[PDB]
Parts: sequence; structure tokens; C-alpha cells
Amino acid sequence: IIKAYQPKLAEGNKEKLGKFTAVLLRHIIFLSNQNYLKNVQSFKRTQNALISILKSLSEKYNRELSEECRDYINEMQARYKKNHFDALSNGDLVFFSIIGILFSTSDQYHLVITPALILMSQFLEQIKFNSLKRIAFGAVLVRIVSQYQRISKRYIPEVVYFFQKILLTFIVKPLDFENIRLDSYELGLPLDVDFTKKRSTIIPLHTLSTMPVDQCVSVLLNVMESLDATISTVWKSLPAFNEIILPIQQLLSAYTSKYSDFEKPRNILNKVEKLTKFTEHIPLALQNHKPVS
Amino acid sequence: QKALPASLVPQAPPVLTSKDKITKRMIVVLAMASLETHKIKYVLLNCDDHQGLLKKMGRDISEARPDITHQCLLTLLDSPINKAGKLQVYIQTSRGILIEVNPTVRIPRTFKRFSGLMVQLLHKLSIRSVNSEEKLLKVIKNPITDHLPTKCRKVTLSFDAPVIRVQDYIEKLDDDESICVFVGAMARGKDNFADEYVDEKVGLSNYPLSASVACSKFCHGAEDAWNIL
Amino acid sequence: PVLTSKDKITKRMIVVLAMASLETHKIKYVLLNCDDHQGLLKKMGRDISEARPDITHQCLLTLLDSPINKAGKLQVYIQTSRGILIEVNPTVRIPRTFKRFSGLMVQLLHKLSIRSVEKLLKVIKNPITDHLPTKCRKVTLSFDAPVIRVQDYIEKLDDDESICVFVGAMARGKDNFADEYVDEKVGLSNYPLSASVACSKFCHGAEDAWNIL
Amino acid sequence: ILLILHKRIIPHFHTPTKLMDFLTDSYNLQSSNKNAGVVPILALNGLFELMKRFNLEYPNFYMKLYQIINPDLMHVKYRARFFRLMDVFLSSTHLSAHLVASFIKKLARLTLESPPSAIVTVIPFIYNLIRKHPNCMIMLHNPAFISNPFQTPDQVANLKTLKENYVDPFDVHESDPELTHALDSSLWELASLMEHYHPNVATLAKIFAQPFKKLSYNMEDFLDWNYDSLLNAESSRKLKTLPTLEFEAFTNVFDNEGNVYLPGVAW
Amino acid sequence: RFKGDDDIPYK
RNA sequence: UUGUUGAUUUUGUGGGUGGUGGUGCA
Repeated sequence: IIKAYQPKLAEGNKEKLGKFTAVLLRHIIFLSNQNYLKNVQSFKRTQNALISILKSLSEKYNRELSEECRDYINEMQARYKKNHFDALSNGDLVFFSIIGILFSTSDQYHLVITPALILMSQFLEQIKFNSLKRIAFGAVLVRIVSQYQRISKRYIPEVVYFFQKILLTFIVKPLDFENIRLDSYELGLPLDVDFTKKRSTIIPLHTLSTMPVDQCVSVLLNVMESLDATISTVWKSLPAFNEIILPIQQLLSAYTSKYSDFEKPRNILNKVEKLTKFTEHIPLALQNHKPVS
Repeated sequence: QKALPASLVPQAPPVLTSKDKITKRMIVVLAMASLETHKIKYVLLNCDDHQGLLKKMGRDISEARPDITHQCLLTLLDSPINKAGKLQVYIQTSRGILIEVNPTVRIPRTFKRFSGLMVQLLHKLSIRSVNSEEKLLKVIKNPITDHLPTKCRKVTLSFDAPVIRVQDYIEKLDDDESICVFVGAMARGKDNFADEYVDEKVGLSNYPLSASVACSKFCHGAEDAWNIL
Repeated sequence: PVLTSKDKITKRMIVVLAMASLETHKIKYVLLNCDDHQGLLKKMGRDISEARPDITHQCLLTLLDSPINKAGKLQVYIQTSRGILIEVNPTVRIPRTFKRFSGLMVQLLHKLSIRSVEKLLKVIKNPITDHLPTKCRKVTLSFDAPVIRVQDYIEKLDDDESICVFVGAMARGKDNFADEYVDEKVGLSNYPLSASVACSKFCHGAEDAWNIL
Repeated sequence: ILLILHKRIIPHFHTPTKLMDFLTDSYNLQSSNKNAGVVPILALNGLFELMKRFNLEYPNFYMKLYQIINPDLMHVKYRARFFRLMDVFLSSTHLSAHLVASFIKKLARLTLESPPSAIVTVIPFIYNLIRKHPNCMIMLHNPAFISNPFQTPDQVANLKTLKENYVDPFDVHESDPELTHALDSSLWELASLMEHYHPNVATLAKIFAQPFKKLSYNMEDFLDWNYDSLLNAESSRKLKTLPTLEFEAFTNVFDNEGNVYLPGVAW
Repeated sequence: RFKGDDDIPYK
């Protein structure tokens, strides 16, 4: 199609191929929505080619892509209003990631990242997250927002609120965390779980639509790995690190107490203790103003 | 350990004026300023630009250099102590004219515009701001003594006088008092022009100092001594 | 002994007057000035604000008349905005008037050296670093940088070391002229400083630090 | 009943003081039912009406007000009413310094785990409380810990030892705001909000670093905000511009089940 | 607001 | 497409250069 309608052939071909940068993006997201568990390897091959093409189109037609991208964001917002999480699909997770691929994630303000980040903050908080299918969605969401701020390293409160409920969800309450608002009390992990086997932390997206204990544990570890990375990158520089990690530390302490064998809560706790020891918690000084002549 | 004051917002320190005598302040007197005007339009007499004219007047053109006063004013005016509002400047012309310089003024950096301001000042006896709210440069009645603070110490810059440390000097002086320096803007001459007013003359160094350098060197001592930064 | 670029061992105070606006224009070549040549520079398309060699003359005057120059512990380098780097012999006594300073600069830029009977003023090949002492610390004057006591700064540095200060004679511009060579930028006073006052501000502390008196 | 008590019931009673037992029980209600946690908020309006008319003191009132402030408060729909009652309560002239500091410190503690709309609401609110009560300005800025260039070496050494031995004395579990020792603490949380992702919310957080030249902030301009307003604002951007793309290329976007943009997400 | 080495305006 | 001419231009997409430069040397 690009070869048949290059700019040089005739007038208006430039405007057309701009609309195909848009149409390609919808096709890329549409293909992700389609079932692909049968031919994941081939479906991987066809995808990265299409994304590579869309990257070339965006380089020349970033304007038309952004227009389609924002129209999608408006569309998904509208679908969220009426259907809540039922509107969400695997394609949305694909959409926001292609935005990360094709747009400057590390900007104070961007035409597509800012709506994408603020839109992502809503699913992290508004949604109930009462099912394993739903929790798997947030873990992918948490991953994307974290790398949206990989260089910027800006603080997202919805990221903090997310781990607190999910961490408490898999321990259901212990009667010590009343400040955390849970939405499902029936997802508590059984005590008999080993937590010593080598369980892969990767969450397939084709399974996300289809959605037992093993899957819950893998989701928990992936969320915990995101938590540990977030401590190691963002919160450590933030002046309120001690108070940020205190509710998380109490939850992590509960994880160790209930599951002594489970090592991830102990490691993250040990790193936290190291950061708190090194970080110098001094009274804040911000009103020191420059004298005027 | 202490609660902050009611209002921490920095406010501009008061602009010192001759009327106020209580506040501790820095006084620098650029004594013997060579500022003269003559109709050719009136022009500030210069050593280089005008040589035949001053020869006709019979004045030694070696003592015909107003730029020395310009640089001393420039380095003095821009000093941080002026930005802190703790320094106020007087100029005693060789003719006997006393000029009061408001700290708020911003004299031109180039000499040519500086000369234009002197001739306007000397003829009109005062200079008004662009916004027309205060008289930045005003000629005042001699002697200098009445204008100076009621309690104040007077010193001159003397090459032959004993070398002192400006910072140690200002510290050992009292607080309620003020300090006056009488700087000789002349290129070369005897240091007795302020003998009648001063009580003791101090040397800032052994090696010779330029007028601007001595003013700059001296005021740094007050800022370090007074923690003006 | 008179300090020179050839000697690198001796500790000294280097002051680099970066962004110096010295330029010669012939209608005979004369140093361009903000006030003397307004219509001509308007034709050239350059704004008259950044056409002020007076600032360099003032900074040179205070620096050369500063004590440390008399004590043989200071050398000045001037980097013209056009890209011309000038070394100043500490022994020189530059003209005190600006008009005669302009006539000296035009002679220097065209003749590339001033001889009166060791070049008093000599144009030398960039970069500055090769001429600077082998072991030396570099700093710039930045208003945004933290305010540091010039005296306390100098003592805490070593003794074999020398110190380079890069001061911008430009009327207005970003303080990144010497970012490529400098390793850290410091603030001298809490209030904004002109280039002349900063040079006067800095040199007095070294006199206190090194007891030049 | 409690919603309409202050308007349609209390004025019509001959002796409305008899309700104080009912309102005191309503104001002190603590139940495991989530829907019943909002009852003390509503009883406060009718409870406050009884005090204002007859000059009645609920034993140790401001403690219970401090207790009621909780994470559910910023998310319930009745926050505006309960914030309106705050402006009356915290405008009284006899409040102790520790009391307001505890309110500010706990509110700043909550703003960390709060939505941007709640953060946009609290930040102006904390500004007015500090402005109303300047002695609480220590919380934003403690001068003894400033490093001054003129401070002598011994002062530097004392500051270092003082810096090393400092510990945050604010107690989160203590229910007594006059004893939380919040006045001795500092609001690092607001400094944390300075790095908030949203540029506007960060700007409102940057205000504390700026001088308090403004007298007071109108709560009505900041109370009515939500996630939805932000997206509606971006859904209608007046200006459209070419976006800034990524020069860097990732071979694959998600992980497998060369370079992967999203490790841990399978394809 | 004049600052640093800025000169007064020339008309 | 040209001030009557004939593919020299015109429309769109890509796209490099200080270059009838000056001046000092052998």
C-alpha cells in the first residue's frame, strides 16, 4: 500500500499515508485483541514487523499518529465509563506500550504520554481488582507506568495505593491494616503454598482474557518485583522515603511472618533497611529564600 | 529547634539617606573628584579629549581625570554592600562641590554617558529618576560633617600610614557607630585633603593601590566583617 | 619572577575573561563599541547590547591593579567571543582610559603581538588548557551555583595546585561558555555580581588566603 | 435522619439539647461495617449545630475530629461537607499549636497515598492552616538545621552531630493530636509531592518552596476536581502539535513466553 | 529590572 | 513554461554547498 501510494506518485498521497499511520496503529492493536495462543511465535513475527513499519510511518507522520492515539484514548475513556473493566482488553495494554515505544515518555508534558499516564493512573485506582484476571492487568499496567518514568522517575501515588491493596489481598484481613481498602477477601493465598519452587514471574496476555494457585503466586511475584524496582529507582530519591515504605514495610513484615520460607519479602525488607540507614532523614528546609537587593 | 518568625519573606533593606543618622552604615567619600564643565555645549573636561582648553584655563591636565571617579563609583556602587543597603556615597569635587549619591542610582557603565550625567547634575544641581519619584544625585551644602552620622569614625586612605587589616579593623569598632572613608580620586597628590575632618589616617597596604581597587578591597572587609555576603 | 604560560609548577591565580567582545572594524580598523558605532552595527545585524568592550577594560583594570598581580601570582587570559584567545603579561600597565585601550586592542588583534622596547599582549593558539598549569582546578562564576566563601574555598585546596576562574565579560548570556573545560561551578556572593566586582571579589580572598597582604 | 437533622429536625424541637445523647452516640459510632463508617461525618453537622446554639462542649472534641480524618475521608462523596465544617472548626482562635500541626502532618501523611484531586484539595488547605497559624511554619522549614556559609567550624560540627541524632517524633498511632509531637516533625511528604507526575499538581507542591506572599487560597477553586476532569481537560486541548518521538528503538515491545521494552510481560 | 553589567537604556 | 516561446520551466516529494570570496606566502 505504501509503495502504491508514495508521496512522489501524485498529489495528496502525503495526506493519505498519514491516515494509514493511524489505520496501522488500530490494526496493530486489533491484532493483539485477536486470539493468538495457537501461533504465538508467528504472531510475534508479524507484530514486530508491523511495529517497525509504524515506527517508520511515525517518524514522518507523527502528527497523524498522535491524532489517532488521542482519539483512541478518548474512545477507551468512554468505554471505561459504561463498561468499567469489561471495556479493558489485551489491546489496551498493547496500545499504551506502543505509545511508550513511539513517543517521548520522559517529558514533563506530552500530547499522548500525559493522557496515557493519567488514564493509566485511573485503572490502578478506580478499578476494584477483585479477581486474578484483574490483578494480572494491573501488574502489566504498573510495569508500563514505571518505565514511562524510567528517566523522569516521577512519583505516582496510584502506584503506592496499588501495591498496598494487592499485597494485602493475598494475605487476607490480618486486622492490623484497616487503612487499606480491599475489594475482595476471598483471594487470600493458602498457607500450604511452598514459595520455594522456581516459579516464572512472567504473565501471558493471552491467558489474561481466558481467566490456579501457581498463577496467583506468579502474579504476586511480578507485582513484588515491580515493588522492589520502584523502591530502588524512584522512592529512594524522594524525601519522604521512610514514610512511603512504612505501610509497605508492615505488609512485607506480615509476608515474612506468615511465609518464613518465602524469601522475596525478606530481601526487599533488607534493601529497605539499607536505604533507610543510609538516607539521612533531616528536618525539611524549603522556605529559605534568596535575599533581595 | 526554634519556630520560624511571623514573616520570613525577604524585604528590601531601607535605602540609607543623609537624614537618617542612627543606623550603622558604610560611608565612602570620593574626595577630590575632578569634575569640571565648560561651554565649547557644556562638556565634562577630560584629560585626553580636551587638552588645549584646560591649558587655556591654566589647570594642570594631569589633574583632569574624571574617569577615576567613574570607576570608583562603578566598583563601589555595584558592591554587594550597596545591594544590602549598608553603603551610601559622597563625592567632594576639587572645586569644593559636595555631591550626594543615592544608593538606588544606576550610573551608566560607559564613560561617555557618565560625562553627560555629570554636566546635567552640575548645572541642574540635581538628577531625577526615570520614574520621577526620587532625586538620585543631588548637590548638598558643605561641610560633609553635618551630613555624616552623629556617632561615626573617620579614616582616610594613606599609603604612608601603617598597614592594617580591614576586616579586623571593622570588627574591633563599635556597632552603633559608623565608619567614613575619604578616598583620594586624584591621580597623584598629597594625602591631606581630609585632614581637617579625619582624626586618624590608615593604610590599607604597603604596595600602592589604585583608587578603585582600594574601594573594592575595603568594602569586601565590611561585607566579610558584617556577613553581608 | 614574572609568571608565564611556559611555567606550570608555580601556584598562581588564573582568571579567564571568557566571552570578551573585542572586534575591529574598518570603514581604518577601530574597536567596535556599543555607543561609538550604533548605526554600523545595526547594518551588521548584531544587537548593540553585546558590543561592549568596556566591561573587559574594567575587568582587566581591577585585575591588573589588584594586589596579587603586584605580588607576581596572577596571570590573565582573555577569550574573545569570535574565538581569539589573548594572554596578558602580568607586567603590563594597560591604558587607564578606554579610548587608548581600544587603540591598543586593534593593534594587538592585527599585529598579533605588542612589543615595547616578552610580548606584553600576545594572541596564542587555542585551546586554553594546554597553556594552563598541569595540575590546576577550574571553576566558573555562576549566580545559580551555591554561594561559597572565596577565602574558605582557597585554603581547603592543595598547595601545589593553581586555580582558574572563568568570568563572563558578556553583557548577557547563559553561563555555559566554559562548561566544557570546568569541572564544577561555584557562587561567589549571594547577590548578582558584575564581572569586575566578581574579579575584585575573588582576588581579595586569595590575598587573604595566601597572605599576600 | 442525620443528613436532614441540622435543617428539618433540630429547629423544630422545643429542647433540641436532648439529641446530644443520640448525636454523641452517632459521632462516636465505630462499626466493622464499611457503610457505617461515614455516620460520624454526618452527625458532626447536627452535633455542631447544638454547640453553636446552646454553647455545648463535647468532651475532648478536637481529638475525635483528628481521629475521624482517615484515608476513606478523601474518597467518600461527603468530603466537601466535612471540609466545610473544618473551616469553621479550625478558624477558632484558641487552637493549640500542636493541634493544628498534627492535623497538617496527618493530612500530609495521607496526601501521599491519595489521588491527585485529593492532593489538589489538601495542598491549598495546608497552606491556609500554616498561614492562619504561623508558628506551625516550623514544619515546612526548621532553621536550626540550615547550613549557613558564615557558621563557624564548631557550629558545623554541632550541626553534623545534631543531624546524625535526629529522629522523627511524629506518632501516627497516637490518637491525641496535642501529643503526636507533630510540631517537632517536618512535612517531607509535601516535599515528596513536589515530584508528583502531574505538572500542575507538582506546581502546587512547588508552592511551599516559594514564599508565602499570598494571604489565603479559595477552597472552592480546588475542592471540585477528580480524575475525570483531568482527562476531559486533555480530551479538549486547544493546541495541537507534532509529538516528540523515540529515537531509541526496541526490537520487541513485550517479553517472550534482542531488546525488550516490557520485561515480565509475555507475548 | 537591571542586573549585573547591564547598562542604562540609550535613546 | 517563456518577454510571442517551446520542455529552458511548472506542481509534489527528497536534497549539499559559505565560494565571480578576499588577503599573505613559495
